Amino acid sequence: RLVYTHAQTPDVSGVSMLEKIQQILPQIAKNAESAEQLRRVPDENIKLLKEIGLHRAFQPKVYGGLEMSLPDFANCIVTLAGACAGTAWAFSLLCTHSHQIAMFSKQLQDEIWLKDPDATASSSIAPFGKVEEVEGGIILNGDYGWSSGCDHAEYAIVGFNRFDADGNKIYSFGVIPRSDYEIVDNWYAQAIKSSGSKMLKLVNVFIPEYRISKAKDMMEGKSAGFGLYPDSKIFYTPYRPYFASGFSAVSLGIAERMIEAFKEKQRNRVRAYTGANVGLATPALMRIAESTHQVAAARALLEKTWEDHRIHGLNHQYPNKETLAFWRTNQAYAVKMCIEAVDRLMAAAGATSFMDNSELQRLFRDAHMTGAHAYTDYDVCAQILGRELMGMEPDPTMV
Amino acid sequence: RLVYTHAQTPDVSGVSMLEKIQQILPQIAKNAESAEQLRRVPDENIKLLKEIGLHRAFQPKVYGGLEMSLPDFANCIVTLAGACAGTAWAFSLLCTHSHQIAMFSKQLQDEIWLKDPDATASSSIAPFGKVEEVEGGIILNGDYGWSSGCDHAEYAIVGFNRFDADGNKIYSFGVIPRSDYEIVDNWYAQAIKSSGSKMLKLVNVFIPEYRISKAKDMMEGKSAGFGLYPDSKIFYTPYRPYFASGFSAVSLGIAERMIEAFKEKQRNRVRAYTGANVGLATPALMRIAESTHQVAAARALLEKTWEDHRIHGLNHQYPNKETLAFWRTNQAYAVKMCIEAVDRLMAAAGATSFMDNSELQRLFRDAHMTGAHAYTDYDVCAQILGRELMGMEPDPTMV
Amino acid sequence: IRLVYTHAQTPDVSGVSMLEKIQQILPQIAKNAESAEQLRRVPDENIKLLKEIGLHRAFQPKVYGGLEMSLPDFANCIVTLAGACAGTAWAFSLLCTHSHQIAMFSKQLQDEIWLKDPDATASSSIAPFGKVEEVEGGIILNGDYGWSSGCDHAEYAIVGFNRFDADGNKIYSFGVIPRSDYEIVDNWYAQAIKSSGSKMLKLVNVFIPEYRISKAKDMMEGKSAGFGLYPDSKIFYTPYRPYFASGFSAVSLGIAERMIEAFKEKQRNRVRAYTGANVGLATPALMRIAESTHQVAAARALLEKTWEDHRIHGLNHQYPNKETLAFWRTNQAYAVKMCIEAVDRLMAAAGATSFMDNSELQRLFRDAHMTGAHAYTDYDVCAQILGRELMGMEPDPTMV
Amino acid sequence: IRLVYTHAQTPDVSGVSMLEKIQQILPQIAKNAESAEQLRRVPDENIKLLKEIGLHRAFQPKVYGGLEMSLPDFANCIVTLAGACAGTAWAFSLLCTHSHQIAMFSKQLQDEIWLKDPDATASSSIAPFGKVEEVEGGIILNGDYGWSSGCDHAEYAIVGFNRFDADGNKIYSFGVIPRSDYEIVDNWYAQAIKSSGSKMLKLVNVFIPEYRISKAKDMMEGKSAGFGLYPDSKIFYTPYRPYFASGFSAVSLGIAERMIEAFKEKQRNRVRAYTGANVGLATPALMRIAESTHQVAAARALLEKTWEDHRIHGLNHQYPNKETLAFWRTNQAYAVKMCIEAVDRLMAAAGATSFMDNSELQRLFRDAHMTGAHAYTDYDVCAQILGRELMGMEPDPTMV
Ligand SMILES: Cc1cc2nc3c(=O)[nH]c(=O)nc-3n(C[C@H](O)[C@H](O)[C@H](O)COP(=O)(O)O)c2cc1C
Ligand SMILES: Cc1cc2nc3c(=O)[nH]c(=O)nc-3n(C[C@H](O)[C@H](O)[C@H](O)COP(=O)(O)O)c2cc1C
Ligand SMILES: Cc1cc2nc3c(=O)[nH]c(=O)nc-3n(C[C@H](O)[C@H](O)[C@H](O)COP(=O)(O)O)c2cc1C
Ligand SMILES: Cc1cc2nc3c(=O)[nH]c(=O)nc-3n(C[C@H](O)[C@H](O)[C@H](O)COP(=O)(O)O)c2cc1C
Repeated sequence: RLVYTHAQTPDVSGVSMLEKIQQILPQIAKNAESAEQLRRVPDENIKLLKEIGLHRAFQPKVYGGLEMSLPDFANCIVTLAGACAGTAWAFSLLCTHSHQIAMFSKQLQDEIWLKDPDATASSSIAPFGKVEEVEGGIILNGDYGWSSGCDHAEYAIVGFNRFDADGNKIYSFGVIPRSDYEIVDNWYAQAIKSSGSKMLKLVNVFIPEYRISKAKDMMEGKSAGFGLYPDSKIFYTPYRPYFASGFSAVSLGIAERMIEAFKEKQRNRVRAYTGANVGLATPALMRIAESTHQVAAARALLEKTWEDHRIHGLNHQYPNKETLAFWRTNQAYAVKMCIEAVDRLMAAAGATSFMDNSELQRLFRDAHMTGAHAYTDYDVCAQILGRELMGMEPDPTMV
Repeated sequence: RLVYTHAQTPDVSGVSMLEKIQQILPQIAKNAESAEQLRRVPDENIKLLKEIGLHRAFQPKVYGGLEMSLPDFANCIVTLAGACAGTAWAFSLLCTHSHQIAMFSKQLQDEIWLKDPDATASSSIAPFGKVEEVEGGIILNGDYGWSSGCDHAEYAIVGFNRFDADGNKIYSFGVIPRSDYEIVDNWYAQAIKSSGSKMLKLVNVFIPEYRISKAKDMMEGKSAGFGLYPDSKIFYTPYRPYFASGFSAVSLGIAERMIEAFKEKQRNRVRAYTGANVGLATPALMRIAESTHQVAAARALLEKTWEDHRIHGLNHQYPNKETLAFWRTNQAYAVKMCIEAVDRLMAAAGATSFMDNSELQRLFRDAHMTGAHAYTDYDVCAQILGRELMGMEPDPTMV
Repeated sequence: IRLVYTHAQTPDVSGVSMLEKIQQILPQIAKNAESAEQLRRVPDENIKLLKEIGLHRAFQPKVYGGLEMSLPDFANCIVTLAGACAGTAWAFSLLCTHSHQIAMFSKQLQDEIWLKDPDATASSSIAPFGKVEEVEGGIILNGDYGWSSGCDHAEYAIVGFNRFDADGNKIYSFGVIPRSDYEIVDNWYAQAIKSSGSKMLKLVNVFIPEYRISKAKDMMEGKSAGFGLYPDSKIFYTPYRPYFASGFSAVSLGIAERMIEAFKEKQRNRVRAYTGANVGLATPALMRIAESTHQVAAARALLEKTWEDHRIHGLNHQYPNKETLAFWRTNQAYAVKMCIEAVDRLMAAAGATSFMDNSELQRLFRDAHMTGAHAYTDYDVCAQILGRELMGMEPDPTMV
Repeated sequence: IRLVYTHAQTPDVSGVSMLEKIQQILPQIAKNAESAEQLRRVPDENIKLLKEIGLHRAFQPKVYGGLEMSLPDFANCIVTLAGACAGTAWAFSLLCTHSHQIAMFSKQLQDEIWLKDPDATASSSIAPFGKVEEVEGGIILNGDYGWSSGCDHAEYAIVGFNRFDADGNKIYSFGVIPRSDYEIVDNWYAQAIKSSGSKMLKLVNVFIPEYRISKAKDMMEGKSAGFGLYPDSKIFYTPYRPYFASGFSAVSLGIAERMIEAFKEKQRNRVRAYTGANVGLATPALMRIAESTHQVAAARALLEKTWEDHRIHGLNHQYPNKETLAFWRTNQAYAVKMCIEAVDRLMAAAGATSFMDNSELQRLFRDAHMTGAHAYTDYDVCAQILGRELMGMEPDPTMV
C-alpha cells in the first residue's frame, strides 16, 4: 500500500539510509532550537549524520561512497528537514556537491578523497569573482556570499566567468581548499538560521586548470571526469538537477511537518474570548484536509520528477530540452504549493503560534525562505518552462 | 523517460487499449459539435468505442471481459475526454457499472451477459425512490434523475433505502431491465450536454431479492458475488472508488486538452485594439507554464492514487479508514486543481473564446461541470478527509 | 444616513431618482430574461421600458433634452439593471455611454442626430479593422465590424479606424454613420451575455464626411470639435474613454450581487441527494456566502471610490493626470476580477442542479465570466499598464 | 479635490491636522524601529513624541482636554504610523482607543483617572481568564492576564472577566485597575510586532470596587454608567468594541502600503545574481506591484467606507442594527486578509536578500502576518459570523 503524507520506507534486506535517519531524528529535533541561535549546524548534528554515512550519498564508490539514487536521497533530506530545516538544507548541499566533484578530473577527486574520504565541499556558485588569466590557471578575487555549511567543509566550489577569444562568457567552477579563503560571519537571517550560510572571502586565490570545469561541460557529460565510473547509475547526468534537488526537498519536509505540528497543537485549542472547545471546528478541519491534499499533490509531482531523474541516470541518458525544462521547474511549482500549504495552516494558527517558543513560527519562516532562493523563484521558472512549451529560444536573461 | 503532460503509452507488445482509443480520437472529436446539439452520445461514438471493446473493461473474464487495471482504464477516459467530455463521461459510467454488477449474484450476471455479452447499465444512485417491501423483494416508485448514457444502456442500477426492524437505513442498489422504466428527456444542461443524462421514471417496478445488493456489502466484500473470481485483480475491492473514478478522469482529460487548445489558438493572436502580434507575450507564457504545472501535479496525484487502487486490488486487500479517506477525496482535489488550470487559461482567452464556434468555451463549461457532481464537491471532501485525519467519527450528514 | 455594503444606496433626490424608476421596472426585465437569452438581442419590450423612463438620455447634452447624470448615478442603474438581465444592462449601457462621446463631436453632427430625433442612439465597433481610403472631404471605409452590442436598436454606429500622417503614423479616429449605411450581419452565437445582440456591422464603400470624424486623442484631451459646447456641464469636460468603458465593471458588479442573492435563495432549503440531510445552513456554505459578500462589497467600494473620482474631476472641468488616468483605466479591471472570484466561489458550492438550463445561477455564472473577456477588462493587460505607470515607465504602445 | 488610492488623503482642514503632525515625526519613528524591535516594547522616545502631538487624547472626552477625533481621522493616523513601526502603531493605537471605553464608565472613574493626570492611559487584557470572588462592594480578581500591548507605558489596565446571574449566566465585565495593583511579567518573546511590548499582567487578590466595573453588553448598547455624559459628542454614542478593535486592520493596512513602497525601492536596481541584467523592471515584478497595489487600494476603500459608516452612526447618536454590526465586526477581517495576500505576493518575488535581518521587508512581512493572528481578525470566525447573519440565523455563542 502507498503512502500519501510522507516518504515510504524502502523495505530492503539490509536497513535503509532513511531508517537510519529516522532513528537520529529526535536528537536533531532537540538541537533545532539551539541550532537557530547558533546560526550554523551544531557539531553534534554533523557528527551524527556523517556517522550514518549520509555525506557519502553521491560520492563515487571507488572512494567508498554509496551512490544513492536521487529519490532515496531526496527523501532523506525531506525527512531530515522535518526536524531542522537549516540542518537538512545545509547538509543536503554538502552532499550534492560530491556529485559534482565526481565530474572533475580524476586527479582532483584523488586529491580530495584518497587523502580524506569524509571531506566535503560547500559552495558559492553566483559568479561575482574578478578573474585574471595567468598561465596554468587563474587568479580569483571576490566576496562569495551564501555558503551553506561552509563551516563544516574542507573545500569550496566557486563559480566565475572566463572569456575565450570573442570575450564570451564561459561559466566555470573551481574547487579550492579551506586554507585558501576566510569565512566571514555576516549570516544574520530571519529564516533557515541554522544553515550557517556565511560568506567566503577570496584574496588572490590561485586556481590550477585541473580544478576548473565548465558548467556547460558538466551539463552535457564532456567534463574531465566523464567516463570515470562506467557502471554508475548517477554520474551520466547533468550536474545541476542534482545539486539543486535539495531546495524542494527541504521545502516539502517543512510542509509535511507543519501539518503534523499544526494537528498536534490543534486538538486541544480553546477560544480565548468565549472559552469554547475549538480544535475540531469545521474550518480548521477543512484547512488540515486541503493542506494535506496540496502537499500530497506536491509530493506526487516531486516523486514523479525524481523517478524521471533515476530512470535517465540508469540508462546513461542525457535529457532533451523538454524534460530538462520540466526538471528545472517542477521543483519550483512544488515549493510554491508547499508554501501555500504552510500558509493555509499558519493563518488559522492564532497569535500563540507566533511566539518564539512555538514551532510553527519557525516552520512558517523557513518554509518561505525556501521559495526565496534563485533556483526556486517561480516567476523565472514559469517563463523558462513557458518558452520551452511554445518552442522558443531560451532567454539568456535567466537560467 | 516519464511524461508530465499526458498519459504514457503502456508499450505492450500488441495494441494497448489506449492506442486503440488514440486511433479513433479524431472521429470522436469531429462528432463533438453535433454531439453537443444531440444532448446524448451519438450512435457512431458508442459503436466505435464498443468495437474496440472498451465497455468490457471491467466485465469479468468469464463472460469475455478484459478486467483492466484502474490506471489503464482511467487513462483511456482521460484521453477520450480530451475529444468529447460528455462522451468520455457517459461512457466511463457505462463501463464502471460492470465492475459493480460483478459483485451481484452469479445468477444476475448470468442473466445480463450470457444472454448478451455487450450489455451495459446506466445508473441513478441517489435514493429518491419510495419502497414497499413485498415478499420476494420490493416494489419501487420514483423519478430517478441524472442517468448518463441511459439511452445506450440495457439495464439501470438504481439506489434506494430499505429499513430494519430497528427501522434504520439500509442503502441498496437494484438492477432493472430497460423495459421496466421510461427514459424522460428533461436533459437540458449547460455543460457536458453530450452525456445524455436523462431521467429514469419508475412505475410500480418490481425488483426480486437477487437483483438487490447492500451498498455496505459491496464496500466490504460481503455482497452475493464475493469470491466468484478468485484470480481477478480488480473485484476484491470496494465498489465506490471504481464507479466514481471517471469524474476526475474526465476532468483531467479536459484540462490537458485546454492547454493544448489554448496553445494552438495562442500562437497567432493579435491585440484587437493596437493590432499587435501578442501570442508570445510573457503573461500568456506564464499562464501556459503554470497551468501546465498545475495539471501535471494533478496528474501525478491521480496517477499515485490509481497505483494505490491497483496495488490493493492485486493483493485482494480492502483498504483501511485512512487510505479510504484519501481515495474518496484526492480525486476531488485533482478536479479542483484542474478547474483552476482551465480558469487560468480561459481568463487570458479573450472574447473570441466565448463564441459558439470556439472549442475553449466548451472545455471551460465541461470542466466546471465536473466539479458540480456530488462526489467531487470539495467542501464535503475536505470535511471527510479532515475528520479522518483528526481521528473523528465520520459525519453521517455526508458520504 | 446608515451605509449600504451589498448594493447601491438610493439617492434621496428632488423628484424620483433614475434608480427607483429602474427598480420598479426590474421585475419585467427579469421575467423577459429567459426569452431574451433565446432571442440573442434585447427584447423590444425592454428597450421600450428603459427608453420610457428616459435612461438612454443619461449622457445626452441638456440642450437636446438629456439628463446629464453623474457617472456614479448612471453606473448604479446599470449595476441594478444587470441584476435582472446582464445582456440587456450591458447592451443598453453602451447605447447610453455612446451619447457621451457623440457630445464631443461637431455641433453640426449632434444637431443632425438629435434635433431630428431626440431619442436616437448609437451602437459601436471601435476596433480599427477598416480599410480606409482618403478621398477629398473625408474617407471611404470598408470592413467587417464585429461585436456591436445593441446594434439592432440603434439609429447610428460609431466606428473606429486608423488614418495616417505625412509620416505614415496611425491617427486613431471614430466616425459616426447612419443605420442606412451598413448591414447588420447576424453571426451572434455566443455562450454568455446572449441577450446583448452583439451582431457585426458590414460596411461597403461607406463615405464619411470630415465632420462626422473625430480623433480619439482629441476626445481624450478635450480638443475635439465639440469641446466647449456645454460650458456648464459637469460631465463633458473629461476624457471619453473612462465613460464609454464604465459599463463593463458595472454589469459585472450587478451580476455578482445578484449571484449572492440567488445563491442565498436556493441555498436555504438544499438537501444532499446522497444522505437526505437538510444542508442549506452548513458552515462551509455560510463561509462562502460571507466571503463572496465581503469580496464583492470590497469591489463595490473600489468602484464607488473610482466613480467619485470621475465625478469630482468632471465637476471641476479637470482632465486627470497620468497616475489617476492609469487608475481609472485599471481599477475597473480589478473589480471585474474580484466579482468573478466571488461568483466562482459560489457556483462551486452550487451543485449539479445549478448547471441546468432552468436554473438562474448557470446564466449568471456564464455572463459573469463574459465580462472579464472584453478587451478593456483583461487584467493581464491592466496590471502591465498600471505597473509601468507606478514605476514611471513610458507606456507600452502594444496595449492600451 | 482629486482622490488618492495608495494612501491616506491629508484632511485639508487648515492649521495642522493630526495626520500632518504624525507625518513630520515619522522619520524619527522609522529610525528607532530597529532598536525598538530589540527592545521588545515601545522606545521611550516614540511615546514621548506621540504624546507630545497629543495623539493619546484622540478619544479622551473634551471636558478632560481630549480631541474626540472621528474614527476615520484616527484610523488613518495609525495606518500612517504603522508604516514606520507596526509595533509602535499597534501598541499606541490600543492605548488610544482605551480612552473611548473609559469614557463609558462612571463619571467618578474618569474623574479619578484624568482630573488627577490628563495624560494617563490604559493598556488592556480583555480575555476573561480571571477567577472572580464576589465580595460586598465589588470583586476580588486573580489571574494571569496575557498580551497587554503598551502595558509598560500605561497607568491603568482594563481587565476582562465573567460574573453571573441569579441563575448564574456569564455576565462579561471589565474592570479598570491602577498600575500599582498588578505586576508586569516580561514573557513577551515573539516573532512579530516585537516592539508592541505585549507583556502579561499578573493579578494577586486585586480588589475592584463596583464603580470601576462595567458590563460589556451595557457598553455595546449605551446603557453603561457613563451613558449621556457628553450629549454633544460625536463619538461616545456608539458600541465600544468597533472602536477598540479598529486599530488592527489599520495597522495591517499601514504595513501593506509600506511594503509596496519598500518593495518598489528595492526593486529598481535588483540584478540577477546568476546572469547579469537590470531585472527590476521585468514584467512579472511589475504585475505583482500592480496587483498588490490594486488589492490594498481595494482594502483601503472597504476600510474607508466602513469607517465612514461608523462616523455617520456616531454623528447621529445611532446604535447600529444587527446587519451593520455584523459588517463592522467583519469587514476589517477581510481587509486584513487582503492586505496579507498583498504583502505575500510581494515578499514572494523579494528573493533571498529580503529575509536578512538587515532588510525591512522581512520585518514587514512578519508584522503583516501577525495582524491576522489576533482573535478579532481571524477570518474563519468572521466568515461564520457574517454568514449566519446574512442567512438570518441566531448568533453562535461559540464565537463573538
Ligand atoms: C459581451 C461582449 C460585447 C461586446 N460589445 C462591444 C460593443 O458593442 N462595441 C465594441 O466596440 N466592442 C464590443 N466588444 C468587443 C471588444 O471591444 C473587443 O473588440 C473584444 O473584446 C476583443 O477581444 P478579443 O481579444 O477576444 O478579440 C464586446 C465584447 C464582448 C465581451
Ligand atoms: C455531468 C453530470 C452527470 C451525472 N451523471 C450521473 C449518473 O449517470 N448517475 C448517477 O447516479 N448520478 C449522476 N450525476 C448526479 C450526481 O450523482 C448527484 O446526484 C448530483 O451531483 C447531485 O448534485 P446536486 O447537489 O447538485 O443535486 C451526474 C451529475 C452531473 C455533474
Ligand atoms: C500582536 C498581538 C498583540 C495583542 N495585544 C493585546 C492587547 O494589548 N490587549 C488584549 O486584550 N489582547 C491583545 N491581543 C491578544 C488577543 O486579544 C487574543 O487574546 C489573542 O489573539 C488570542 O488569540 P489565540 O487564539 O492565539 O490565543 C494581542 C494579540 C496579538 C496578535
Ligand atoms: C537559505 C539560503 C541558502 C543558500 N545557500 C547557498 C549555498 O550554499 N551556495 C550557493 O551558491 N548559493 C546559496 N544560496 C544563494 C542562491 O544560490 C542565490 O545566490 C540567491 O538566492 C540569490 O537570490 P537574490 O536575488 O535574493 O540575491 C542560498 C540562498 C538561500 C535562500
